[PDB]
Amino acid sequence: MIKTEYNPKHSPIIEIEKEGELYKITIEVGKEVKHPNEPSHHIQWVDLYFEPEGKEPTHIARIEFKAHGEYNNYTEPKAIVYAKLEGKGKLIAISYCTLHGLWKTEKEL
Amino acid sequence: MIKTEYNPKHSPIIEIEKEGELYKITIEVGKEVKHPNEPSHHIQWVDLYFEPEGKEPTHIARIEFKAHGEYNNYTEPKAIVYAKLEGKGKLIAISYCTLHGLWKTEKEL
Amino acid sequence: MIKTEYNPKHSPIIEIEKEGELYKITIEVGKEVKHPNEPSHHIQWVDLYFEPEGKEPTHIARIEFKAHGEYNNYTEPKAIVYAKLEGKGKLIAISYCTLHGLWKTEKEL
Amino acid sequence: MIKTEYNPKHSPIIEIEKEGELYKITIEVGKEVKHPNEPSHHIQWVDLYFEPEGKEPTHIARIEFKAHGEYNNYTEPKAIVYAKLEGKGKLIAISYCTLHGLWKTEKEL
Ligand SMILES: [Fe+3]
Ligand SMILES: [Fe+3]
Ligand SMILES: [Fe+3]
Ligand SMILES: [Fe+3]
Repeated sequence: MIKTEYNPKHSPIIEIEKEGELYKITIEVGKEVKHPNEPSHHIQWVDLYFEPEGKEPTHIARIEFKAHGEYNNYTEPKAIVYAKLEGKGKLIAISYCTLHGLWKTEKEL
Repeated sequence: MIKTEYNPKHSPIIEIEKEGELYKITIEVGKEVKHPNEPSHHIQWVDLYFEPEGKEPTHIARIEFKAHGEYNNYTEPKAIVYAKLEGKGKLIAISYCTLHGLWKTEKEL
Repeated sequence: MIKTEYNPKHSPIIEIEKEGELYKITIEVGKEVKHPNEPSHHIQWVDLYFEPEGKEPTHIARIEFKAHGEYNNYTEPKAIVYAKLEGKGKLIAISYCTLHGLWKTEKEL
Repeated sequence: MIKTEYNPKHSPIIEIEKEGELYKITIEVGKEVKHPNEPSHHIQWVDLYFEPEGKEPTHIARIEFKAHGEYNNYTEPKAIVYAKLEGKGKLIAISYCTLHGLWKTEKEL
């Protein structure tokens, strides 16, 4: 169901920067190879989870990329969110393409 | 229903930076006075629209801030999204607080 | 921004049924005249609020209708949700069409 | 990450009814044993996918249960959605509890 193998067009790449108490978490799908952004083929959303070591995954953010050509407006599948996270663990990003399903990426915090 | 009056704790502040073809759009609620982030009182989400002059508002992004204390994890009400926007108009941010309703901010593009 | 006038194709019609402690709340967009459900033109979501008399609007449900032709699958803009609501007030439904903007309907509880 | 084992409190139970061209799809979490609905412990959302045999999973609906005590209002983790689905396959429901992670249920169409 969820594809874990890396894919330049579909894999949601996670970058982590610690700014004081906040984690600055960048998620981008198609960073190096641009994914199409068309009404019938686009990256629709990304979910961000934090799974602290020894605990359940906690939903951190849900980002919907809503524009795909309406009046020539396009939302690129890239977002920056901010969270206070306690302890060590791994971030989990899940993204959805309207034709090619779901893709997952994990990155150690 | 929607409050348009400015409020330091609840108004979603919009910042715009043009990066190539993309508008880099930062939205933060409680920028100068931090809003509480508690299970029973928090900023839950922000909707971002672009209304080109003379046209209908186009939904650009929907961001849900999902963590509000679960395992001491907190999602800050701040997000950066990226969009291709055609023509002139105004951006519209709508944010929701679980106790004080909905708040709107407009910014000319 | 939000259109309040009734429209057979876009207005989210609210029906309310009381079942014990629960309100069974049906929302349908395009009840009498079906709205197109196409990649470039469809009803994307509906938000349901409850505004008790003299209080702030409380967000009750958010429903995203996600399929609009992918592999000939279509999500109809109709949903039934269930809530316990305290006191008297009105339900408020807001729906979004990817071409014709936002539409609002109110119904007294 | 996703829990597939049956659990009376957390598993999103799927029911399917064919009404003309439409599948009437009911999803309820905590059907036989009620799950807590509290600010710090509640069922937040359910995602519904359709995976036609030999194809990728198509996102059908996303339902957020938004009220968990705000002004004594509670959204129950139960929703009914409607979709036109082509061919045979299986429905996939994924639900999220703010403390006990993600839970999955599949049902043959
Ligand atoms: Fe794709
Ligand atoms: Fe507030
Ligand atoms: Fe329309
Ligand atoms: Fe639980």
